[PDB]
Amino acid sequence: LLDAIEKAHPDVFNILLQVLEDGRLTDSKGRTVDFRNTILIMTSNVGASEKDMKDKVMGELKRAFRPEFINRIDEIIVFHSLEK
Amino acid sequence: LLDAIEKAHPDVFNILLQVLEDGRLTDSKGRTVDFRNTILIMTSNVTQNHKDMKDKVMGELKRAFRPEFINRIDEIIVFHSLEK
Repeated sequence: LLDAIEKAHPDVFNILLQVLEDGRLTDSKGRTVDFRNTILIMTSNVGASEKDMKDKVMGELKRAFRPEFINRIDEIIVFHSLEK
Repeated sequence: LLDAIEKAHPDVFNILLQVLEDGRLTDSKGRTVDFRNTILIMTSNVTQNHKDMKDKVMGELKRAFRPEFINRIDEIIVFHSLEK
């Protein structure tokens, strides 16, 4: 569970993209750790402003960070606000 | 006790965000320290005149930093001017 990816230096996402496409990291020692059995989640409220909601949020995402990062993703999920 | 939070750069607040939300900080080396049992106080300076000033500085606060931060805090206390 990577909380609030929105607020991390846009450079820190590149490790994540290495992870998402293939499912592995390599630490300095060299042990290629295997992420391929791990349900992975990222929770960033970027459309905080506001089905058109999906459209605007996707726009703010495309602007938020690289298309390469977005392409490795299973389901972009836009949580809708709450009601009475 | 954090003093004069109006001056700190918001990244410090994005640090405290996890503290307020879940009561735990993890520093480098991975030591997870529990803020679960700490009373946390922040400062700032950002009849019904007191009420008007109250809503005024509430608005200035909402404009100050993100809403996801304000959701964490139990009380936003406004201190009325000292009277003679």
